[PDB]
Amino acid sequence: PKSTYFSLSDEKRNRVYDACLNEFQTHSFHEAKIMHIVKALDIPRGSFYQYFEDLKDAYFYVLSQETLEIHDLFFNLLKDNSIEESLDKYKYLLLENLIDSPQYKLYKYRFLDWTYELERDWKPQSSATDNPISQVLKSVVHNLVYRLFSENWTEKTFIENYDKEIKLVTEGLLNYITDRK
Amino acid sequence: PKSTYFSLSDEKRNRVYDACLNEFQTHSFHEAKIMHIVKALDIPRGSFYQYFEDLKDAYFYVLSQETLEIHDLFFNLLKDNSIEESLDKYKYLLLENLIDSPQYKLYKYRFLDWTYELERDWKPQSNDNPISQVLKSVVHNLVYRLFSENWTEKTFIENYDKEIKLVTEGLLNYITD
Repeated sequence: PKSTYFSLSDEKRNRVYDACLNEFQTHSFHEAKIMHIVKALDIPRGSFYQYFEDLKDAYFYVLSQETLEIHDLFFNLLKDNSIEESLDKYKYLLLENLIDSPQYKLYKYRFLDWTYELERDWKPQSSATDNPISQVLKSVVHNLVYRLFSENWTEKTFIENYDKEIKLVTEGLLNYITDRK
Repeated sequence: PKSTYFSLSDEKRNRVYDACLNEFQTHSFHEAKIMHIVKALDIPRGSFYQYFEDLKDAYFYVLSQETLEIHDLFFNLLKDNSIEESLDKYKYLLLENLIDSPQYKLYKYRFLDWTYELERDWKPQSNDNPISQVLKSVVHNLVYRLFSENWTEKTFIENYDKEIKLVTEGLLNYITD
């Protein structure tokens, strides 16, 4: 946001923030409109810009205030756990953060409706942080999660698929094939 | 499209199709505006709707005529090759069809700017066990980076080599050497 959002009442500022948060719970970035946020607050459109550069600013701020990087979970897990242990724990961490939490809808949009522009501009702060390992992991997990949201999966069909595919990655395609013959 | 588009004389129909095509070579489906295509044909806006149900109709039509499903290429390799043979040739096939191609920009948009609405409604002219899922994820990501980071053929080939090798050897094997 701008300095002009930050020096607001710890009461007044929450009115506008929460106002945004609702739109973003109801719309993907593309579906979301400055109009809705602004009419919700009952304040002229131009006043929106006293706080944000554009809708994207508020989007990324809300996102940064309500959501974490899925893979940060796994990296932190890696401290006290080996790779495999971390992998088997990660699935549950994913379910806890993605499904049962107030940020469900946020994430649903974060994963089903995410374009190049968003991808390109989104950056988060990092106390523990392009190598092939994390590329493969991220792809397979993000795909699984994509299917969790796009197919309204139950925790058990998620854990089932997750188990299969992650097992494949860790044991490797060659193993997985000669195991089943 | 609509019947009204197919019963169009060759010259005409080709004019329309090319206007569309040209729009989609320049714009993501979200950027593509039905108005641009219509202005470039010098026809009013509601004429588009003689030929298409919406922009999406035209989009999908152009994709079905100009592009392929990259994973179809791979399966096709499998029918006559072993799994790792297939994997190794795949990268080259991928390059051939995605890059040295007139449809390059089309693909670029297909990978950089897809939406759930798009993915849901998209039905091409061709199962999902874990193999094809994992392979598909890893590869689409590789290709995403190929397009978004303007990778050389060699850069793609390098990253692909590494990551597919991880997948076939498997994580644990890969990291212990």
